[PDB]
Amino acid sequence: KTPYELARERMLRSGLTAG
Amino acid sequence: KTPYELARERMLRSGLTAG
Amino acid sequence: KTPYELARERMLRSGLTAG
Amino acid sequence: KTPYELARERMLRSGLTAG
Amino acid sequence: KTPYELARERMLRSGLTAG
Amino acid sequence: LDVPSSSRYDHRIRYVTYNPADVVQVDTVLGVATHIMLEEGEQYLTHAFGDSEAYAFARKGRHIFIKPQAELANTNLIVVTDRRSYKFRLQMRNDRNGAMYELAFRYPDTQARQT
Amino acid sequence: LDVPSSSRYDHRIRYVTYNPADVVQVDTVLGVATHIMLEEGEQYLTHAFGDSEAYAFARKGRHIFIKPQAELANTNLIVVTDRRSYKFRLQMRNDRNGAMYELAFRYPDTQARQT
Amino acid sequence: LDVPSSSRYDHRIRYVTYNPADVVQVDTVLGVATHIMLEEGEQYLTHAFGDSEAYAFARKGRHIFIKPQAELANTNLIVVTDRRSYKFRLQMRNDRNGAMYELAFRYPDTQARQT
Amino acid sequence: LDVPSSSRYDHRIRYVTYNPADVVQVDTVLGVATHIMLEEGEQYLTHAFGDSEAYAFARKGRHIFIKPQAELANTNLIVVTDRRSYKFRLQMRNDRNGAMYELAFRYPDTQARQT
Repeated sequence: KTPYELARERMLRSGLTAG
Repeated sequence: KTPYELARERMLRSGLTAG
Repeated sequence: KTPYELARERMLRSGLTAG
Repeated sequence: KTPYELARERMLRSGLTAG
Repeated sequence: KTPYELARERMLRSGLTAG
Repeated sequence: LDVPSSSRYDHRIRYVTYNPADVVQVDTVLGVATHIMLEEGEQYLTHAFGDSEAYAFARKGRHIFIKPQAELANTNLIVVTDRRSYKFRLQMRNDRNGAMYELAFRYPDTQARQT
Repeated sequence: LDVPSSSRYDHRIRYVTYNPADVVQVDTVLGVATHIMLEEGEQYLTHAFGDSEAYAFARKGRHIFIKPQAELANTNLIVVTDRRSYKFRLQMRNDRNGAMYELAFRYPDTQARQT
Repeated sequence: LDVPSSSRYDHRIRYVTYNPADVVQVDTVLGVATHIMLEEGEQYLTHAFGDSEAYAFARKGRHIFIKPQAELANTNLIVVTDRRSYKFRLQMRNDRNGAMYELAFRYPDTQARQT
Repeated sequence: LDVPSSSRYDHRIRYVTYNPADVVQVDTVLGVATHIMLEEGEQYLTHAFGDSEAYAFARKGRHIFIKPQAELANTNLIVVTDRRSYKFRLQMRNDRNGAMYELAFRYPDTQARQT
């Protein structure tokens, strides 16, 4: 799990607005 | 489970509008 | 977990205003 | 725990007014 | 845990006003 | 396929002329949100994705934001309003270059109706 | 890409002229909060990040604070208001130098409307 | 960077002239609380730290106290009010010397408005 | 640093002249309570320790008692009121000699205002 892969997964998961 | 197969299953499962 | 790494994680976690 | 050490800890712990 | 280290941690933890 | 035309200042702001018999090619890269903005006073009825799970849709009035939330997110979006129906061809870009930050429509039908 | 112009006193206070067909390059370093301040009386409608989880957004009226909360936080922010829509290109800086503490806009469109 | 100027009696009481295009260098040592005191009748809206967890913020009207609560607490504080916005550069000092017990502002803009 | 001047009867009762641009050196020994007494009719707003856990604070109107509750209790106290703000430098003494039982202020600013 390289930092780039973790960033890519975070980009996939996150919504448009938090909360 | 190649990424293309996962995409194909996701295309099958998903509805027209989410929520 | 060097102190610099701990500081970096704390910077990531903390919000803009506490409480 | 010599009596002087116990006294020193008691001085540290106690508040300004009891109750 | 030398007394100086304990004092340093206490300085970090404590708030501005107690209670 | 309408391929939107970029601005002269930034290539991330693109303009397309609405044509009811044509679809719009939207190039969505990973991790950006595209601002799709409808006509003033246009009332949004319904939309429909090819994948509800590939893309994220948020709307506030006439402001529509989309964002790819899955790998290989090649679908279409058909957002229908009171006046017209918009058909987009959302095709995810693999190298995260050439993003589109805002899509803006030029309606010649309303200008013709004014003419 | 609008790259904001620094002040003459401190390089942490930057000024940019609002242009509706261009985006603003915001260099966010780790552990600082950037003050983005909109026009007076401008009503905020909605915003949209590339990553809701990479950046922290706080707003109080027309005062907008953002802060990177994750590694490699390269996204975009599109905060839309009653009058205009702002498009930022938040690009995290890796060496924690050259921060931006405040971004301030110069609107030539309202000055032209006054003219 | 405004570096505040010490008093002639004690070096722990420092004075700085407010400048809207510059930030203030605050040297916070471990285990002291710094008194930052705003203008009379100035209404505090919001603030934003680089780290909410590195520093402790307490406010009572126009009196603002901060105190480092973590190691390597290098952030910024942007406290915004009705009249102006203050930008501080809180940089923790490692040897616990040269503390700042009170920061007091001299506003030349209000004096100019009176002039 | 204002170092308070002892009485002629007992060295445990000390007097200091209030100066807004200077701090007061308070030598707190273990196990004694120091009586700090503010001006008549002065309304206490807020205070702030360097360590809330090193010292114990009790107030009843204008009477303020402090007492060290931990080892190596070197902090500062900034008690702010309606009229002025007092800044003390509480430095714990290691040999439990030369205590201060009461600190009393002489205000020359109010006498000057009367003059």
